Amino acid sequence: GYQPYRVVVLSFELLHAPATVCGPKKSTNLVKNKCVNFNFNGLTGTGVL
Amino acid sequence: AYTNSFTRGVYYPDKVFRSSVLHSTQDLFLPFFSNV
Ligand SMILES: *[C@@H]1O[C@H](CO)[C@@H](O)[C@H](O)[C@H]1NC(C)=O
Repeated sequence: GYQPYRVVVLSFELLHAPATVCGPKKSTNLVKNKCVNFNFNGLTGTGVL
Repeated sequence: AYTNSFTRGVYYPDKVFRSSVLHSTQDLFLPFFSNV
């Protein structure tokens, strides 16, 4: 009951700082001035730009 | 040769930016009118 794994950990932070880290997908180009939803850098919302 | 504080140790609490926000906080901060 002590077979080997070398423990591994999560990393995670709650908005308290600059945004820098996520695995890039298509990474679209932005529009403006038309109430459209955004998943902006992971932080999401709808409204205008 | 101690020396009293008037107004020191005032720092925006985190990288976040509030804007015209009469806000409040609490963490390890500077006691006021204390003597350094
Ligand atoms: C600050 O506090 C110390 C400790 O009681 C006191 O001796 C001093 O007179 C006070 N005022 C100063 C340093 O201006």
